Amino acid sequence: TTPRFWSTPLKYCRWAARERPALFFSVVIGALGPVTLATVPPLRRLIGDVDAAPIPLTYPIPPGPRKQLKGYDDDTED
Amino acid sequence: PKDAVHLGLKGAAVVGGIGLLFAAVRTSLARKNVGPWA
Amino acid sequence: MSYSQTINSLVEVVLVLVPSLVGIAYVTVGERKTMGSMQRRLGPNAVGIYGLLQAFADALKLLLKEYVGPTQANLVLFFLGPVITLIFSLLGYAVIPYGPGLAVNDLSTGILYMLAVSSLATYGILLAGWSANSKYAFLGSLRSTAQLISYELVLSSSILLVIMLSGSLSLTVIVESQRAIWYILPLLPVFIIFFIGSVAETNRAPFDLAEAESELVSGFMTEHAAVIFVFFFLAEYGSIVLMCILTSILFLGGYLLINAPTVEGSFYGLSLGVKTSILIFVFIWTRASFPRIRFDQLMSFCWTVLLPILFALIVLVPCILYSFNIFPVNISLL
Amino acid sequence: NTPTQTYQFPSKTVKTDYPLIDNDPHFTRVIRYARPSDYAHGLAAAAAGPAALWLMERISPSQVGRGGFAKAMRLAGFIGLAGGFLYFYQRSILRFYGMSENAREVEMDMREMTDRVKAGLPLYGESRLSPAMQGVAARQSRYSALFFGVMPWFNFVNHNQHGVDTAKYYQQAERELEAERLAREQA
Amino acid sequence: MASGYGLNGGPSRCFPFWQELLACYVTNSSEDNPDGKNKCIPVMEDYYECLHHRKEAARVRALQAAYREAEAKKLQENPPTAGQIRNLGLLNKEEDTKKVHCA
Amino acid sequence: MATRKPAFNQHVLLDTTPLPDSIPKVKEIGASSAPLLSASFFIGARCKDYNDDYMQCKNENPGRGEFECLKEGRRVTRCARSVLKDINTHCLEQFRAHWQCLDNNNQQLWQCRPAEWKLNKCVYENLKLEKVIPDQPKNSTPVHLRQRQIFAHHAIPPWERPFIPGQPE
Amino acid sequence: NITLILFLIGILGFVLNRKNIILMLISIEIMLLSITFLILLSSLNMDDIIGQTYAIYIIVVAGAESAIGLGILVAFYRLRGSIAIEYK
Amino acid sequence: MSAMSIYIIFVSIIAILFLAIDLIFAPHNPYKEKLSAFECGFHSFSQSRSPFNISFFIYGLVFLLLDLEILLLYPFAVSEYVNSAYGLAAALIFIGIITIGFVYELGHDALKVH
Amino acid sequence: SQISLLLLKEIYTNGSTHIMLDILSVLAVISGICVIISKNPIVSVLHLIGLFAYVSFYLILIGLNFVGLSYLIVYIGAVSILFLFILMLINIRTSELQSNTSNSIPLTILVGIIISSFLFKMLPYGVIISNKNDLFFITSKIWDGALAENNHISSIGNIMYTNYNVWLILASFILLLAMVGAIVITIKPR
Repeated sequence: TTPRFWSTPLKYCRWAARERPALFFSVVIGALGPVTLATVPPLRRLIGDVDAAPIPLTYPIPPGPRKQLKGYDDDTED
Repeated sequence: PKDAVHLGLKGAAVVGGIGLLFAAVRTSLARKNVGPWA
Repeated sequence: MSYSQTINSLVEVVLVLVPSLVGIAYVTVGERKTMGSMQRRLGPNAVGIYGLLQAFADALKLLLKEYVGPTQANLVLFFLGPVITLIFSLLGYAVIPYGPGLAVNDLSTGILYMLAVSSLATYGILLAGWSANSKYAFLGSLRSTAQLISYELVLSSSILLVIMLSGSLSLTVIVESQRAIWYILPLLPVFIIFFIGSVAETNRAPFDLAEAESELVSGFMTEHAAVIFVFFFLAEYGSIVLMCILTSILFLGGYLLINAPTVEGSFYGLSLGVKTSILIFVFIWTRASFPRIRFDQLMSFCWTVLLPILFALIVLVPCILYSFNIFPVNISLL
Repeated sequence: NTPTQTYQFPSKTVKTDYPLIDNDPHFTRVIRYARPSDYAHGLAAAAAGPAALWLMERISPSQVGRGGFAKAMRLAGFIGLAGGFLYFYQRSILRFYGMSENAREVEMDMREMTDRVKAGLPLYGESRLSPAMQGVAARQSRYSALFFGVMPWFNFVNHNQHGVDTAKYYQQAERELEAERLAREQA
Repeated sequence: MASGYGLNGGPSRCFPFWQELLACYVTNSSEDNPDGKNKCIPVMEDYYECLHHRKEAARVRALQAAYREAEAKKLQENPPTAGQIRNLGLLNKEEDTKKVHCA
Repeated sequence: MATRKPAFNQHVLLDTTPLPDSIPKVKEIGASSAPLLSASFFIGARCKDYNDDYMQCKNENPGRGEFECLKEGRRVTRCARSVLKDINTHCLEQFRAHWQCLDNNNQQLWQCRPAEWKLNKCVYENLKLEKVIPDQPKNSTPVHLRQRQIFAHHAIPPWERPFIPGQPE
Repeated sequence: NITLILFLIGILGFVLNRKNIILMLISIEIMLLSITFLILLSSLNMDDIIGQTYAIYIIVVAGAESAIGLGILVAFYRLRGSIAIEYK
Repeated sequence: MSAMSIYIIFVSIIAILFLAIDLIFAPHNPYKEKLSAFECGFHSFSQSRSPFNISFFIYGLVFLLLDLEILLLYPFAVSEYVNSAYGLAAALIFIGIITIGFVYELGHDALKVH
Repeated sequence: SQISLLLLKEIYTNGSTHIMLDILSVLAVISGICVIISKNPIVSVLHLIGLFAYVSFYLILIGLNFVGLSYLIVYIGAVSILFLFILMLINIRTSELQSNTSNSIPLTILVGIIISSFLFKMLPYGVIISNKNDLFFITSKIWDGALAENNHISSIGNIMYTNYNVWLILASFILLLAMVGAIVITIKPR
């Protein structure tokens, strides 16, 4: 009565949807994530959606040598 | 020149201390209750 | 600060506990009056005007009613279980935000805190039922254990999907996050599943198996009487209200709106209470609409229908979040 | 221009018989630098599994019911295919590691990179990941094909931590740019 | 300690002490000179000191008993009240701040 | 003392010993948390080089930069007292309105944007100091220059405009 | 100090147990509690998030061990009919 | 004193105040048949302290492991901004291995009491 | 003259009292003993959940809120199931009748002293602290390390799925073997 998946994969998918919906649609929902992961980011960049830059979670220490500043020295107090 | 008598007690205490351990273990494996002071 | 710290915490606890205990009294009255209206009845309308003193006639009657200590019962456990259930059911109201940070404890791990106090209160039901040494109390206590195996993963897995959007575990931050949108819109299946699991969490119909009266006589609380019985009802209805507050916190924007601070605080409290009262209605509506499920049928439903769907969402939801660059910052902000 | 520094991270030196190209080569490079023997050996290795289970069936029948052998071939087919690809991947990456003869890979690497350096493109690409997450990824996958039999792992991050000094690439590109300018003068 | 990942999402307190010890070992020890790793003895003691605080607890202990016995012997004239310590550094409590400093 | 957050603290220890005459003296910053957050973008608009120089000094003396960068620290304090005085000689009503608003709003910038816009314009026309946040997305309008705040408990009046320097009203 | 006291309770509750095999599986739980609790207090004193991670992985294997133990007890009880350790 | 500690104090004293009132102001007349076990009117064999068959013990064994698994996902939900793609992948591998064990529970019909 | 070192009481923002840790310590030890000496198996599993509770409250009070709440969450369900198995595999009435001899006391004293004395120096100064001039821990504040303080659960999440992902894969395979094995040995035949 129940279809065999390898005998006929398209028939099995119809039976699983109708007769075992909670289990069948769990696999569809769970599989939709990897499909989202593989397809949305390319389309997002195609349409110009740009992933934002990370927010700083540590003081951003600049690179290169120090800038040899002259200002706000001790003699400027008073 | 070593104190044989002073050493002898230490050797008895160490080896005999192990004896209390196997004595206490043999006491705990006794099927009939006989009391802690056995 | 301005005045004493102990006096502040004293008044802050009273402003939560006492009004919540008044609320527990009237959810019982409202249930009886609302089930009656759907049954073409009235409900309590004689003990007090419109029956507004009926919860206190019930409460005062039992604290003046004789208690029985069964001879076959484990007496110290017969009293300890209801006390555990009552104390830990009431402990959940200490993290409820009635406004941004307006809680007795604005904990950063408030959601996990609630999962820990709800699980303890369930263990009191198990202990009290087994301690009677009566057979219906014994059969009911086993049902409570089966029910927790059924609904604890359901709730915790459902909650984890809310945390994947809020990024906090703090109850105030999850409400603050819903200023964007209420979580019942993007998480519509999770709201249904969480609500279903909350009815099962509460031992409420159609999942009233531990205390079923058509199958058991009173289930776990059959041998229990007087104030020990008062504890199990206070635990049940405070647990109902608390689960309706939490469902409103997690999916309905909590306190968000649909002398100067008092107007703002009142409106926050009204908004949360209005949304909580709607969900309290849906509990009573669900009790008057459905039959009881079998306990094996509930275990099968939670384990082969609800849990497979939830784990699929646990995979799916962060995959959508990363795809759209929508992972929430996990720093303190809102 | 010259990055003024070509070894920025501390790497592990392994005693091997051939030049090290990349201690963590990207997935695409392993497939692109694969020799056609690697597809011959990995296809033979994938076929070995189900063919072993077929031969065991012919000489010593399992006496299984009507649909069992077909089920078992589907598992033997996948496991062979899974181990065949892991074998195909290991053959190409050992050459990147200097643990197999790599003259051809050494010369295509020294051209592809000096092509990226004369073009100003980053040697190993741009990551969407943070520079610390790039490091955790380099640390997780470097020399990870040597554990393929137990736990597998592939590099899918465009990090810049590959265990080699990048000075050779910049040296060749500038000399190639030096030769290009002189040739362009006679025009 | 030695991991580099502390309780607040920042790095561990004894991570600089550990990175210095490993740096010392790799930059001094070798098979040619086995005894180059004796340079690491003070560096390895600092890492344990950062971790368990036995040497600093011994220093404060000796200093605290020495300090207290001098306080009892010291001449006492007037002790500042708790409220006076609270007043130090405030907007309009110049009198109390001066009393705290014996000035 | 340790950077660990205390769990059983019941006492505070104070030292009345002053820093020795050798180390030059810097008068400390007197602003509170609300005024300092309201003027933080102005700090960095003027004091960035010194703020960045003191941090690169400490990174150049690992484990010892507390003692060995005392002059760079004295310089950052002076740079920061300069903007505070400047924000006080001018734009003092606007400055007060902003940080007094911030204290009643959990110190959340998005909850006081109209007072920020008014102050930012007054700081710009008397100090040439602009609020700049690095790496904000170019696809969308900067969040601090947005008319509608989604997390603001009170909606921003339609008649309150964000301050963008240069373009007139 | 409490970590040592708890470890000794679990070690004797496992060795000097004359009640049932479920209590022996509880004593293993107590020992893992004490070992985990020592790692947690040390982590706090050394500012190490790894020892909290280590403690978390002890909890997950501690529950996995208690599932295999309870599963093996059910197998044993099904045939023996008593899980009571017995001394003549 | 903190509100949390005071809250625990009150809920305990409410549990005492109700309990004390009943223990003082209610009648107490315990006698033989009042103190007996309910069994709907007829005394029966006392069997509640003898080994009883739980037909859903395989569900308790699985609940313990899955409780451990969803606990190992809560750190991820509060650390997504830092974890990003690289951390999401490992969290997906972790969920994927756990789901296969659940598929074993469903296929073998362990959770299907009859 | 000049004191210069001033002790003061913290009016607000002060922490808990460390008296409460010694209370939880005795109760945890008290409840730990009652788990093994109790005649009734249910009474000893109740002392077991209590024992996990004082340890969790000990962890919460020293700022280990996640692992403290997570310990409690995991074990309340674990003790409930362990309760569930005592009612299926143990005759409660015959176990209460079952007793215990006093012949184990000599071994208890010997084993207790030897292990505890030997296992004491195996523990570091940080733990043996607070075992008439005592020491006081001093803490101050930092601004660079406080820019975006994470909660402990977030700090573990920062590394649990990247830096230490191998521990997660191995842990997930212990759980898988437990899920498959516990069912295989107890499943009803079909």
